[PDB]
Amino acid sequence: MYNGIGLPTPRGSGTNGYVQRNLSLV
Amino acid sequence: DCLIEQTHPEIRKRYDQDLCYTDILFTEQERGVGIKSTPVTVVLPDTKG
Amino acid sequence: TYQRWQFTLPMMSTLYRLANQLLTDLVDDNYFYLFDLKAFFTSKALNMAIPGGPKFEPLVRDWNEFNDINKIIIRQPIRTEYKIAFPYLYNNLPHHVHLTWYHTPNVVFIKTEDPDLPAFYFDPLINPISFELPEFVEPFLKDTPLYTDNTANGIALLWAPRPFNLRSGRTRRALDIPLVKNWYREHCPAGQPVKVRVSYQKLLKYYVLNALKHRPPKAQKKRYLFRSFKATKFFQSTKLDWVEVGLQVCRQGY
Amino acid sequence: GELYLDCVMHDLRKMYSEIDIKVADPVVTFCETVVETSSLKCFAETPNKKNKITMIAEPLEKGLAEDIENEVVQITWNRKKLGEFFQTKYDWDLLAARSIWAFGPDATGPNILVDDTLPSEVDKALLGSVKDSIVQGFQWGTREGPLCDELIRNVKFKILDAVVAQEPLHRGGGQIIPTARRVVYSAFLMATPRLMEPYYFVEVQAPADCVSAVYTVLARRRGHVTQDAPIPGSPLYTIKAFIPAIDSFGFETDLRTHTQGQAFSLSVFHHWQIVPGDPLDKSIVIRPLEPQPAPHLAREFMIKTRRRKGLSEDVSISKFFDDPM
Amino acid sequence: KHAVQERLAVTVCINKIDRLILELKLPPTDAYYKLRHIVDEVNGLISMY
Amino acid sequence: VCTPDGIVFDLLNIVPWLKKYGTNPSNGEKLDGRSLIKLNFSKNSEGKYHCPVLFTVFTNNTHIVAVRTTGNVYAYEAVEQLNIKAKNFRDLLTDEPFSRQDII
Amino acid sequence: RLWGDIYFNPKTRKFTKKAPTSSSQRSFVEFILEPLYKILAQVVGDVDTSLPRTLDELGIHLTKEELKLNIRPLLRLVCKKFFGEFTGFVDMCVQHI
Repeated sequence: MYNGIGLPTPRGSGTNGYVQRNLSLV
Repeated sequence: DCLIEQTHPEIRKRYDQDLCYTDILFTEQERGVGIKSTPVTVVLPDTKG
Repeated sequence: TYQRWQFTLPMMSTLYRLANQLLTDLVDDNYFYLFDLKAFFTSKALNMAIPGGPKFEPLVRDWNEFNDINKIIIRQPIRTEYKIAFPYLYNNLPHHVHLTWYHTPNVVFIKTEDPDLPAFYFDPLINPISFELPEFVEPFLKDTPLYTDNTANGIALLWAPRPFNLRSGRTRRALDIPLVKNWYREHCPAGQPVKVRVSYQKLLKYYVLNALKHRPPKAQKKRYLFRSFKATKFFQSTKLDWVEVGLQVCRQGY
Repeated sequence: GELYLDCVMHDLRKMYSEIDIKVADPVVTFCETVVETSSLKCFAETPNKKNKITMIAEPLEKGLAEDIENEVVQITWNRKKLGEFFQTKYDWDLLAARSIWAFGPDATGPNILVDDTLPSEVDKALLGSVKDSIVQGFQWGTREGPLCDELIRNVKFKILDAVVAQEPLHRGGGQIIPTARRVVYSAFLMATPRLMEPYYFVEVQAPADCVSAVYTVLARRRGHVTQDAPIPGSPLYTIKAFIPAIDSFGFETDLRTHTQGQAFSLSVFHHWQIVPGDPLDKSIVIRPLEPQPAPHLAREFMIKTRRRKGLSEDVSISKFFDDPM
Repeated sequence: KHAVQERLAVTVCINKIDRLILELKLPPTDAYYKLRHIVDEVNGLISMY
Repeated sequence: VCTPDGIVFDLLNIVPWLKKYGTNPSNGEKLDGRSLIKLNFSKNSEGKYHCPVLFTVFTNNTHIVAVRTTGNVYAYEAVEQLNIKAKNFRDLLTDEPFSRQDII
Repeated sequence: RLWGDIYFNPKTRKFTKKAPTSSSQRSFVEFILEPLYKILAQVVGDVDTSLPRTLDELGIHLTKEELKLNIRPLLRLVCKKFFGEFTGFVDMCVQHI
């Protein structure tokens, strides 16, 4: 869990848990 | 450490890492840096003896 | 029995030169600043991930004035690296946290490409600086040369990675020498694809779990199975080719 | 520094207590100054409506605050020697050199309390009795500070005018002290005040190929490079810079991270400097979690610090004026 | 600066001379020049303060 | 109005309360209405409560102290810094002298 | 006479402040650094070949188990046998503190 963002574990989430930053911020 | 080694005949360095004799804290031994001042009192000879 | 070895220094320099494709090019430790074992231990304990590093399962699993947002001066964000570096300062509740090595002073060691130069040489990488005595006495070691052919190599071995840095040792088991452990203990090179990048993280993960879980070996009454077999009259002993024995193993299992 | 407080927190959590302790984010201490002399005379009158003190405030000479701090000049000296010092170094007037009552807040504090009322100075048979009272008020004001409840750095307060009440029992001393701090605050606020933040001095040593990255890191953190130099007889360079202390948190971590562990730096307190803004600008909108532009740092520091101590919301330049209603 | 202003006698030890021979590998004359540089710079700092 | 113990509250609400029930709401113990001490709070120019001598605006975090004999209310800082240090026990606004029992 | 721009004239056997030849060595370089560079180079480079000859010439004797050490403990050992106790430090602190 880098920078206080993301799932502590991706396990049982149903997904790989890849996190990217929002590109449409102003 | 060099001086202590010279004065105390049986206390020796461990061939691969140094004893930091004067760092007496588990924090200085882990963290690798001197944190707190430490006094030593020894008796040493000069060139005359 | 082949148990102990001791080599001369030309032997070690030849072996060190011949092995350099598999070896690292680091001389000091500062490359692994937040990539050492202790950083990975702290990171695991806080449930935080260094960007190249492994990820684990979490170890730990009200309205207030102290946490209020009107009082905060958001100047820089607090990264995760800072919380690894000074764990007691940036964490409420650091349990099972390890302090990391702070700094080691930079090894300014100078490689020599060409052997025809003297061992003691002012390399252009270095920034430029800018009563009677008896007839018998001389400087100490006036006969000996300042350097020999072996001097640059002998200095080169001081800053070599293990086991090159030694003269003698015990022989090791063949399997117990991984030979690639250093490649995954460094950062993954830039531009590599996703599968390889992930690969590096998994290998580091297993490296960190072996280092955590290790407890020293329990001193037990050893038994030797094959010595018990050879003490019997039913087991004879010989010397065979490996392929011959392998074929027998295949046939006997069938 | 960061390493210092990391060790303090280690000891506080693990060896001197057994407790779980929450830690806030780091922040710095600020100081308060003025850049100009006060636009009005500032007077304040006691409860017993007779004694009235007037001051003005003005910014000191630039070597001088450092000089008091370093203690090259001392209150200990006899008055003529003190006069000689000011006259010799700062082109200071003789009448001014006679006028110096004390230094504030402490005996060696970077502020000066000055007399400047010549025709009623021959009331020294009476005004001398309210010397020490006034001087306590001065010291108390310069330790507290109206703008952000922090020290006042590098200022000079001149008593332009005094009206006293010649009965000692009538004036007392307990009533001159608050009147003194209220004139102090009025004189401070009427000269346009500014905040001062510490600046750290940072020495980095690095290989050649990493030096540009040092230039990068400082640039994100309002820092700038004094000196860039090779080290004689070594393959390493030395960069020397200043960085504000609030931007230093995690500075060495980011520096070692962005340069593969090669750059290493040590930081130490060097001087105070002026935060870029008008702290009393009510037009400024501060959203609660975004960083702020360089125009309104001072406002945003001041405001946030008053919340954190628990002080009042608002300060205006007429806060400590006496009420004409 | 702190020692001079606290009124103490100052003596200097130049440690880690192996770094000149076994790391930088300077010729011995240039080792002399670098050591002389260090003792000069300490003298300059003292005469400043 | 304040009780000697230190609870401060409004007259218009307590007086009918004392007539209906002899006691004070904060405590089980009963309280005679004469014991209530009037409190006077100074205003700023803007209209907020401040300490008369220190001019500090009162907040839920400030330390607030009243003098029983005279009834005025100051920040605890002013009372401390002036009266506990300088060993006079005169009120700051008026020369009325108060004993240490009175401070609440 | 062992620091500074003084030099040595080996025919005179005396220390001159003027250099006897153009290519000459200062006294510090020729009496202190040069054997130090030679000690460390014989140890790290020639422990197998000609360290015994050099240890004889300095008078230092090491046992058979000491010569089997790796280079860093061996070098620390040789220098402890050559420089002995740290009396130069103690002289510096006695005379000037």
